[PDB]
Amino acid sequence: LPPNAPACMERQLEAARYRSDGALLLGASSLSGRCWAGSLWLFKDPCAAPNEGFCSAGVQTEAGVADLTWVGERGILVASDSGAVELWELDENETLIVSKFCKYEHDDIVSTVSVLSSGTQAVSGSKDICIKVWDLAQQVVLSSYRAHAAQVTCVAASPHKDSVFLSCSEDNRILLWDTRCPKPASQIGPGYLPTSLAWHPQQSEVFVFGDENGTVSLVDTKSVLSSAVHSQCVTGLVFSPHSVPFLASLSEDCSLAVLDSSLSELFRSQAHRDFVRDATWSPLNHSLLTTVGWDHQVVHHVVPT
Amino acid sequence: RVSSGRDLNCVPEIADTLGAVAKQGFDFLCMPVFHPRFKREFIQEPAKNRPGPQTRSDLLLSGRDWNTLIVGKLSPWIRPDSKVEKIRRNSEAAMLQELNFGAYLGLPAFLLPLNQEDNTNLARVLTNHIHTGHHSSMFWMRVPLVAPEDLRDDIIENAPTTHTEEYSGEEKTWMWWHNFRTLCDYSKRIAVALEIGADLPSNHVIDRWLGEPIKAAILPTSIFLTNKKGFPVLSKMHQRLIFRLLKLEVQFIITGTNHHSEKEFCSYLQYLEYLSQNRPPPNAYELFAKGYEDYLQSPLQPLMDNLESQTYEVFEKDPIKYSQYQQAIYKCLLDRVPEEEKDTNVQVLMVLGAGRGPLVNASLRAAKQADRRIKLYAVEKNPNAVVTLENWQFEEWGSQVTVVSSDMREWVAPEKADIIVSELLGSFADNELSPECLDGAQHFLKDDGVSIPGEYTSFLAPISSSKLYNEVRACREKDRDPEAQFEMPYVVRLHNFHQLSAPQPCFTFSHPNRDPMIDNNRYCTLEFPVEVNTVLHGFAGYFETVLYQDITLSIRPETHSPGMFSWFPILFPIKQPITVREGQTICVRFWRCSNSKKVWYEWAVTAPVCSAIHNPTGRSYTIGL
Ligand SMILES: Cn1ncc(-c2ccc3c(=O)[nH]nc(CN)c3c2)c1-c1sc2ccccc2c1C#N
Ligand SMILES: CSC[C@H]1O[C@@H](n2cnc3c(N)ncnc32)[C@H](O)[C@@H]1O
Repeated sequence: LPPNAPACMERQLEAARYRSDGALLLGASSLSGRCWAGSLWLFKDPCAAPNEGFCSAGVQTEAGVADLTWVGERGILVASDSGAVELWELDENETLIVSKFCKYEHDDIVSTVSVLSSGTQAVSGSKDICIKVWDLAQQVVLSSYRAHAAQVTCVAASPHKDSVFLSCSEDNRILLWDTRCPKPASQIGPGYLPTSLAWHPQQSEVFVFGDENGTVSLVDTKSVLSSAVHSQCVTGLVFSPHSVPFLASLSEDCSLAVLDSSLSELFRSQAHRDFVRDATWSPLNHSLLTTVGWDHQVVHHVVPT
Repeated sequence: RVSSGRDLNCVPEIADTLGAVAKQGFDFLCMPVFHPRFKREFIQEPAKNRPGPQTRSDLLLSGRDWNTLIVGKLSPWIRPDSKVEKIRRNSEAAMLQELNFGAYLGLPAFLLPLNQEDNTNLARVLTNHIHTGHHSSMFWMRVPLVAPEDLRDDIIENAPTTHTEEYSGEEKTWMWWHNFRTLCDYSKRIAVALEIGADLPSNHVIDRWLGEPIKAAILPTSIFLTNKKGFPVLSKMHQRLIFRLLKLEVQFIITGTNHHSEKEFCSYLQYLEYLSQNRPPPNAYELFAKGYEDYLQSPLQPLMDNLESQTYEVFEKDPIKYSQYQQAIYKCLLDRVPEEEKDTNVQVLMVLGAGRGPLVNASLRAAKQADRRIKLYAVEKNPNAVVTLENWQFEEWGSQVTVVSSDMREWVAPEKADIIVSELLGSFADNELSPECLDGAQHFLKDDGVSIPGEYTSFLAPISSSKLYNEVRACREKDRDPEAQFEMPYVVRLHNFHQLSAPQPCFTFSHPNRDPMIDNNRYCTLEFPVEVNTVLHGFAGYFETVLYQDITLSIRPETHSPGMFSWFPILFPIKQPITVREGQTICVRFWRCSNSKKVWYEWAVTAPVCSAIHNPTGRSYTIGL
């Protein structure tokens, strides 16, 4: 029950991300009821989540949390229902979560946010169909790009190229970006709408994306392997931190899947009773995999390696 | 005073949000009735069993506030025309759910998007909801002037933007709307919320929406410019489009976030109020015509019907019209009576259809300013108005006026007239049977006599107006042909419409008609060049008349008598809309038909497609003799 921490956490858990030391960051939205807001949480004990009385820090946002990500070790970057991108920062003591800035640069819900290699810039995608590049230090939009023709479902920064990132949209485009190019977007070639994206951690020009029909696909920049992993939308794809990484996939089918190099299934969890929203691998125990969903559960799966 | 609303996609608290939206000066709030990210499953477990509540409570606003302040919004994940079957199913169930909640709440309107070409299944679900009870709610289809694909930044290196003109392609979103409302069978509850972008399309793209049922215009904060002082404003081209929209009295909607953070948010709205206050106030006619806009009226038949008192009043409240009659008479008197005969030559003037006396007084004023002598007869068949004429004649006119209570086709005049003056014209000129009436009176005009008016000509012009088409459609009555409403003309102050070609002359009549073989039947074929893609719904009718020499009356727009209020245009509809492409010719055919008891019109389109002959044998509409 830390100070200025809400006594109640919203039901619909939307994000979960481990940091270096293993503390767990939670993002929650209230998607029904009188008040439609959200909240941010830090659990230095990931087994105590999502219990509010045994958290390390917590704060309320003005609106819901559609996405978030760490910015280093004390920064939290939030995509808000309000159209705004927010940055919060832990205090020196890590007992409060203070707002750093709140800029209303999108004209609709901010659905997806991603921090670039340098850790000083981030990219965001919105239902307003725009993608914006942010200078977190100057708290200003550097660039605003309207490449797509419909909502932007996912943006994902390159692991090691500070000027490269992927995006996908309901216009059925997957775009590879390189801000060094006069026209910085390139279309990566009829299928079903792309819903999720994940760079390979150890391979520069390799990524995976999920579609609205349950398919997971492995793509190279230039010549395709795919598998029906889910019976509904693929909400997210998160590679493990192993030398040869595993691939965790999430779905509105309320199941978690773990796939190998060839997209074959090694694990399957049906613990959730509602949509599975995020998955984050423990930095300490590489076999443990944490998931959160709209059933308000925080599950700790042991993934057989 | 502009009626404006605020568009939000994020409402943490309804009472807080509504209060803030009103303090800024808005009249209503477009907002979601379920959280726009709260995707719901209706078929597969375990997610279909997600415990509730499924959204906010109706008890958070009073019934009046739901009824008047809230416009609902379809959740954006709802995609009934998805290519994924599971998604089409859940979207169908969800769309019925949200729509039925809106109805549950009594919302005055509900917003659904047209953001792609194929909305067949969306239309099917909406049409099903519409046929599930009898409610008055409106559906605003959010459709942009310019599709997002046609305005994206040219920043894809391997998919450049088309820089070549695609006339019809640029009109694609109008086709999104046309097909949707055609599938939904022109429901009256389905209307357009036109969304305006930062760059306007070619003018023809804009004009495509003329005649359509635009109930709202949506202005993103992204399109506003910034003046020196830092306030949001609009380009001169956008201001042009705003003014056109104020003429349609649409509701304006402000969407997006505040990008002029230096100024409070009511800035955007205050600018609209600024544009609204800046425009020519009601200019007599427009001042008076407003209220009658696109209101269908049965054409008067003063021959078969006896007009009421307040109907003559409307005729009389137009001094520019009678001052023209006075000038026509003034000039005629001087051409017929040389100065040297001014005291000996008494001209016999007959007003044929005098009503309550306006021409009689104009005739008296004319003889005074002309310094000539006249002997007046005032002929009126409506005995109710003859009451007015005879109290006038006893109280003021005296013996210089002889009131005659009779039909001018039967009256046995005691002497012949030097001038007959008449006001027997309708909005289509001859549609009250002025030719038949003046032919039957000709026998008592002198051999050199003058008729005022001396000739008249009807005009026609093709028009597009899905709004007016629907208004006619809704004129079905219980005990008659269910398509009779389309086989009859209407007098109407045409407003929300698109004129498709320059009006051209139809039927002309001259008086006196010296011809020995008088036949007032008529057959005319007209060819209208059309330079736009459009839909044909009917023909606007006007007329011009020569009162004498250069003195005229006209409601034909290009020659409209300035300052004259009398006579709205007339509308001839067609049963089925006709598609017309750029560069095609509309050929229409009109007949004027008659027997001993009735006169009527029949009409037909013969290019680019044939319609049915409308009003054959006057089965739906006749004018009584
Ligand atoms: C429906 N109808 N058909 C024909 C008319 C209409 C109008 C105006 C005149 C005129 O100033 N003079 N003579 C006629 C005929 N001879 C006339 C006929 C009308 C009417 S009722 C009316 C009442 C209030 C406002 C407008 C109108 C209006 C028109 N336009
Ligand atoms: C001002 S509208 C025309 C007027 O002419 C009158 N009128 C129309 N037809 C005739 C007719 N045949 N004989 C006499 N008055 C007529 C009508 O009753 C009305 O007052």
